Amino acid sequence: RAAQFDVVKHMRQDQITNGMVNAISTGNWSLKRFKMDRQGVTQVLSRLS
Amino acid sequence: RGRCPDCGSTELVEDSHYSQSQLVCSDCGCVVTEGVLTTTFSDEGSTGENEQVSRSQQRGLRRVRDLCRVLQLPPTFEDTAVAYYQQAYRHSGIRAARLQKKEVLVGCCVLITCRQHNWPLTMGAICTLLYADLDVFSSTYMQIVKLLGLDVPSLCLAELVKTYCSSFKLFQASPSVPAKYVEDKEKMLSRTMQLVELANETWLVTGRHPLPVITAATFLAWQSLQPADRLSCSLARFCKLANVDLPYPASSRLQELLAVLLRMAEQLAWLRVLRLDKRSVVKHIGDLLQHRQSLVRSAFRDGTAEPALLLPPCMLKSPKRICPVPPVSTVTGDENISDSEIEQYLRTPQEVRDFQRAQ
Amino acid sequence: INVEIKKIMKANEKVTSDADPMWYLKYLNIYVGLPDVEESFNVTRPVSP
Amino acid sequence: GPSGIVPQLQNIVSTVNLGCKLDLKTIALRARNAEYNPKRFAAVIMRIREPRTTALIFSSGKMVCTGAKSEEQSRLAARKYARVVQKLGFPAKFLDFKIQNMVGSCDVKFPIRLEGLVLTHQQFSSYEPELFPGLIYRMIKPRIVLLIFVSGKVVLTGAKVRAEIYEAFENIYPILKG
Ligand SMILES: [Zn+2]
Repeated sequence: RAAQFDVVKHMRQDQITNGMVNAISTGNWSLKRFKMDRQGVTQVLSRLS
Repeated sequence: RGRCPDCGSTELVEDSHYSQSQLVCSDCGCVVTEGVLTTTFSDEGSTGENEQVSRSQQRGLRRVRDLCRVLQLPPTFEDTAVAYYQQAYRHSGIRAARLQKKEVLVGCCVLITCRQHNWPLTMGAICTLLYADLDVFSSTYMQIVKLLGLDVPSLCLAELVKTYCSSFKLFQASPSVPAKYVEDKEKMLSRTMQLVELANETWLVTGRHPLPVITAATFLAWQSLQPADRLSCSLARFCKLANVDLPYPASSRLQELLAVLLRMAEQLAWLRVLRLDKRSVVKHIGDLLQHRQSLVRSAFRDGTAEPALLLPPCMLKSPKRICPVPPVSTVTGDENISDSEIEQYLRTPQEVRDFQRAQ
Repeated sequence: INVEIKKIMKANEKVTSDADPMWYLKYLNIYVGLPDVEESFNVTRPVSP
Repeated sequence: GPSGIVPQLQNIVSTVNLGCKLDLKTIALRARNAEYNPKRFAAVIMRIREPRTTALIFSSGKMVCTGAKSEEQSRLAARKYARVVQKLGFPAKFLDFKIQNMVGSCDVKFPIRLEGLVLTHQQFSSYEPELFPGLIYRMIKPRIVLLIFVSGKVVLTGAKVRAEIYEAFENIYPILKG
């Protein structure tokens, strides 16, 4: 553009929330920077007693 | 099958005693005497067919998605607005229009979408982002709506106040707003609702921008909840503490409502005895609002089923004369024209040369 | 939430332009507030777990 | 019948062809009552004081006249413009005059709440006070657009003939009477 862009037109918020909630709900991650993709990390809390 | 063993069954429905699948039929209270075993799926592990789309068109789609994610609102708004964008991107003029019109388009689509789900929003919030201008996007909006002929609700008066009033910083203490400025949201919002209900029926809102009305109502409601600490404030002096900007027409609405309440007050002796005015009436509205409907029907001159006029302000000024019958007429435009009038509209050669010298 | 995140933010605190030198964006602090529920009117309130 | 009032006429628009090609620069130079911008536009603009109107004359011989209160007033103004062009030396002639547009207005002497109109005539009604205070009504018979105000005042546009304006008025009367 002939005039400067303002960051507010592009700075969004949902990515962090999506990553966090999916990561915790599914219980499997992809730490591809650290080359770990562990799974089975989280389990439902039992309530039999 | 179809039939029962012989006779007139043709329908099929399922029933089964125990973990089975048998085809109920209904000429005999039967199962078509046949049944068949349902076949099903699972224990392993909405279309594709995605068009590659024009490059600029998908650029537009990317802008669409990035926009409404500002509102961090349900993705369904995203998806339906995108569907509307595809519906719109089917016309030559839309394709040939300059990209600024497309940018304002990606906002008007979200506007209509939010209106369908009556999600509160206002033009300014959207247009602060798109580098938009009132003429540009308003004309584009009219064009799109009248092109597609889509129905869409209007901005409900009470719809916007809920989110607007919650945006104030009056509900907790701060150095800008000490306790004498702090106030409870419930009381003021109830007062503002009781004020806007007065606004429309008094014709105040029709044809006007509403947000000035809301601003004046909120300012006066906040004042009158603790006027002794608040009658010293002012519109701007207020709005700056909560980081709010105010309309210039807010003063116009304030004058209108002050006149309305001074008209209201004279109907009750135990309010008339105080000889109320602009300075004092603000602290008395808490008493007036308890008898509002009684004040109205003692105050309006229009006592017909369908002392002061309960008519919109645009006529409260009174016509200079009340629209006598217009002079519908015709003329004999076939007459000969006077050449003198025609020649007077011509420059002399002297004037022609003067024009040449000046030019 | 109290300390570690503060260090993570500190470890990466500025982003700079591709052009227009000295054009950069800077974080100075990070906050988490306290739990609340979003509403369809761009409004919120606290809610018990 | 209506409530004792029939719409006034606000403006008139008409077209005539002078029948010959014109040098707009010559017309601009010699016409006291004309204005032209040869570097920007292909027609000259002229004015006359009675009938108080203006004419837009194109180099290709087409013309658009505006400002009259009636079809005959517009026709008289067009004839006066044709005479103006004639005395400028061109072989201008008065052919194929056609009235193209007509505007009118009226008042009903009682206020109208536009919200009911928009909520009951959505398919014809537009009401965006944040954009323009008045309500717009797209009438289909005759091909007329009515602009409505809370004051009870109404404006009408799009008519080729006066009968269209008055038919639109008498068609909208029973609706706004509700
Ligand atoms: Zn049978």
